[PDB]
Amino acid sequence: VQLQQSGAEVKKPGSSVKVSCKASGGTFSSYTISWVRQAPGQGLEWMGGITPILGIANYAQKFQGRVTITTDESTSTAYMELSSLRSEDTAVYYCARDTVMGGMDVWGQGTTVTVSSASTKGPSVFPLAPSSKSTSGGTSALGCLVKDYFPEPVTVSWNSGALTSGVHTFPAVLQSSGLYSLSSVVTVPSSSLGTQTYICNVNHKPSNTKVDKKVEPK
Amino acid sequence: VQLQQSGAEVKKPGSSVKVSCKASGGTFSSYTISWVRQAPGQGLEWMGGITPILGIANYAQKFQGRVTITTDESTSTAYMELSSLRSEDTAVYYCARDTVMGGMDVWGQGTTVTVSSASTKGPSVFPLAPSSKSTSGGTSALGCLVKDYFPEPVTVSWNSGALTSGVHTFPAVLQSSGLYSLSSVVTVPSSSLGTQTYICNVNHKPSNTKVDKKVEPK
Amino acid sequence: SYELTQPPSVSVAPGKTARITCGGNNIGSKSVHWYQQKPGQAPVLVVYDDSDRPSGIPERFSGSNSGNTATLTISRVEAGDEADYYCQVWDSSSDYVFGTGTKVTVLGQPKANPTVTLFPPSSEEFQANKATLVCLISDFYPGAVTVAWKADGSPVKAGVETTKPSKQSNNKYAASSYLSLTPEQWKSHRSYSCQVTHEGSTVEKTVAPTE
Amino acid sequence: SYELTQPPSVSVAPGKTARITCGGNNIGSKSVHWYQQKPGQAPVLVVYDDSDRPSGIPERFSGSNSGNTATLTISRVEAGDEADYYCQVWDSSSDYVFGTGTKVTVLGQPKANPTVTLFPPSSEEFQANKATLVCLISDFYPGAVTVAWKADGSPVKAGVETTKPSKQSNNKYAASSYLSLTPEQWKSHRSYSCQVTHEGSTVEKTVAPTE
Repeated sequence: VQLQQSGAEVKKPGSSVKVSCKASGGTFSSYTISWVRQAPGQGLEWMGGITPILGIANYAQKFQGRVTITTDESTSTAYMELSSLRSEDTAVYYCARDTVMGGMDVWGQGTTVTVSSASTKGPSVFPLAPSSKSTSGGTSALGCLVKDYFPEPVTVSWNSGALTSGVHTFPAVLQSSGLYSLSSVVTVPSSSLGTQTYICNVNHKPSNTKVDKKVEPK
Repeated sequence: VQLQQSGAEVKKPGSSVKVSCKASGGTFSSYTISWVRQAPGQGLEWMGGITPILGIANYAQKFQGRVTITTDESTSTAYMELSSLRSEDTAVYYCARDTVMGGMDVWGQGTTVTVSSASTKGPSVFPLAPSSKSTSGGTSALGCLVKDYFPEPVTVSWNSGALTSGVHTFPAVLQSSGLYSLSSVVTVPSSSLGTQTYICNVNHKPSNTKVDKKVEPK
Repeated sequence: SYELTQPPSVSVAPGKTARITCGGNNIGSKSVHWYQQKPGQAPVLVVYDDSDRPSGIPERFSGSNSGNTATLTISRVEAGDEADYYCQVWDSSSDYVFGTGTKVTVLGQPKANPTVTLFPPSSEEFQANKATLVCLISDFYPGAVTVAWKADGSPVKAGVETTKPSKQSNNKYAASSYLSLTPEQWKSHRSYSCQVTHEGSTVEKTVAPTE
Repeated sequence: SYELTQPPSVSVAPGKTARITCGGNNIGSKSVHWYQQKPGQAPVLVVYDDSDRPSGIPERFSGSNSGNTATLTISRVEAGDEADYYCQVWDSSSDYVFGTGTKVTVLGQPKANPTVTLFPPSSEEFQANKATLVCLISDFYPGAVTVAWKADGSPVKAGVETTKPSKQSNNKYAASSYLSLTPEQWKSHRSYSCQVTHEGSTVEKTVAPTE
C-alpha cells in the first residue's frame, strides 16, 4: 500500500507541531507504524511508533516527554506531535510500516518541519554582474543573488524560461540571521553582453513576491 | 473571603506551567476572577480572567494564544496555564476577585514561577575575609559569598544562630550564567578576630545541601 | 491599549500630606482604583471607584478624579504608608490597565551616608577559574545609589551585577555589587575599585592583588 | 543505546563490485536491514533480515551478517546505485538503531577540476548596509571540495557560509560560498580571495574594491 503524509510546517520555537500519516488502503490493519526523522545532511533517527489496532505506542528515550503518537477513531491515520520545538527539531519527518523482523518496508514521502524564530520575508534580489574583463574567453557568467528570504522555497528562471542551457540555481544557505539566501547563475556567450538583456525571474509564494531582476554588465 | 494559590514553580523554557487559585469559601459564586502577574521590580499586568459560574473567560491581546484560564467541575478552583515559557515569563502570578466597578478586592498571596534553562545546583560558599588591616577601627566586617546556586532560595545564619546583631544577608543576583549568587555579612569587634571563630551556616533545600563555612582573617 | 502614567517617586515627611497622581486620557470618565503593595506582599485595594475606601483602610487615604488626572492623597503621612502605589482603571478597549506605579518614601529618618566594604577575591575561588570581587554598601538612607567599578583607574564594562537596595534590620539600606572575572585578570592589574554614589556624594574603596 | 558504525564513503567504478560494511556488537545475532536513499527522496528497503531482497530490488544487492560486522554488497555497480545506504537493526535495548550511513559514489566519469567565479558586492546591496561576495564553484567531480576566504591575503573567520555541493544538469557538481560583511570592510581592504581545494588541487580567484 502507501503512506500519505501532511504538508510542510513552519514553526516558531517553543510551539508544537503535529504531523499526519494516512494509510492508502484506509486503515493500518494490524501493522505497527513508526515515525523516523532526518535533519539536514543528517542520518535517520527513530522517534517512536504506534500499533493503531491496539492503541499502544512506544517512544525513544530522547523524545519521551515531548512526543505523542496518536491515531484517529477509524485508525486510518497516525499522528506525530512534537512539543517545545527547537531549531534542532528542524528536519524531515517520515512515517513507515514496521516489518515482522524489525525493518521498515513502506515509507511516506515525508513532511518538512522548519523551526525558526524568524517571520515570513520576501527576497531582496541583487545582480551578479559579469566582469568588465569577461569570464572565460568566449563564454561568460552572470547571475542573481536571492538574498534573505523566509521561509523556503524560491524558484528561479531566466528570461522567462527562454534561457535554459548554461543555468544552475544553487541550494540555499541558512545564515545566522535565520534567513535564507541562494544564487542562480548562467553562462552565456561573452559577445551577447551588451546586446542581449538578461533577467532572472524570482518567485517566493510564501510572501506573494515576484521579482524580475535585470543583470547588466558592470 | 480569601484566595489560596499554589506553590512556586521552576520551569525550563519552552514548557508550560499551570497555577491554582482556590476560593476560601469553597466556590467563586457569581464572581469573576482575574489573573495578574508581576515581573521582578516590574509593575502589575493583567493577563485575563474567568467567571466560573458562566464558564466564560477573557484574555489580554498580549497572551491570547499562550494562556488558558479554566476551572474545575465544582468551580471551586481557577487555573492559569501559560505555555511556551520564556525567561520573560519569570514573575509572580496572582489571582484576584473583580469588583463591580472594575477593580480587584481580594488577591491571593501569589505564585512564583521562575523560567530558566538551568538545572538545580548546590551552592559554592566562599569567604569574605576581614582585611589584614581592619575595617572600621573598633568594629570589623567579614562574610560569606554564596555563589552559583539554583533555584532559589538559600538561607544563611551565623555561628548556628548565636550571632544575630550586625548581620545582613543581601538579596540574590541572577547572573547571565542563569545561576544565583548572594552574600551575607556581619560586623564584629576588630579584637574578636583571631580569638573568635566565625562560621556562616548555609542551607539550600532544593539540592539537599548544607554548608558550614568558616571565615578566617586574611 | 490605554495608558496610566504615574510619577516614579514621591518622598514625603511624616505627618505631611502626600499626593500621588495618575494621568490618562479623560481618566476622569473611568472608575479609578488605587492599590498599595509593600515588599514581599501582594497588592491591597485602598481606594476604589474614584474615592471609596474599603473597610479597613484609614480615612487618611482620600481619592479624587477629574479631567485627565486622577489623584490619590494620603494625609498625616505614616511610616506604615511607605509602599508602592498603583492606579488602575477598566478600559473596555484595554480591559484592565495598571499605572506605572509610584514608590512613596516616608522620610522619617535623616540622610545616611553609605559605608562601603570591598573584598578581594579569595584564592579558593580561583580553583573554579573564578575571581569575584564583592562590594557591600550599607547603612545608607534613603535607599538609592549607583555603583561603578574600575580597574587600574579605568571603568569596567563586563562582569558587573548589582542588587537593588533593600532595608537592613536597622531600617537603613544596604546594597551589594559584584565584579566577575578570571584569576588572570585579577592578578594582572595593579588594583580595582568600587565607587558608590549616594545623594550627590561619592565613596570609593580600592583593593590590589598585592596588599 | 546500541551503535552501528559505517564507513562514511565508498566510491566504486561502474561494473565493479561495491561492499558497504556495518559494524556492531554481535550484530550477527540481530536482524540486519539496509535502506537506500537518493537525494530528495525517502529511504527504500533494499535488503532485509540479513539477506532477503524485497520484490523490486535487483539481485545485484546481496546481504550478509556474521560476527560484529554486517555487509551489504552491490555487484555490477550501476550509476543508478549511487545513493546513501543505511544499515539498521532492532535492539530491544535501543529499539530501532540506524547506522551512520555511507555515501556510495559510482565513479562513472573522469575527474573534473572546478571552475571558480567570484563576484564582488553590488553597490545596490550597500543600501541595506550589507556587502556580500559570492563565490560560485562549478563543473567539478567528484563532488567534494573545501572553500577558504582571505582578506588582503590573511584568512577570514567571520561571515562565511558554504553550501554542500550538489549535481548540475550536466551531472557534474557545483557549490557556492558567501562572505558577508559591511560596505566599510569591503572598501577598506585592497582585495579579497576565494580559494577552492579539490582533489588535492587548489584554485583561487581574487577581487578588489578598486578594479
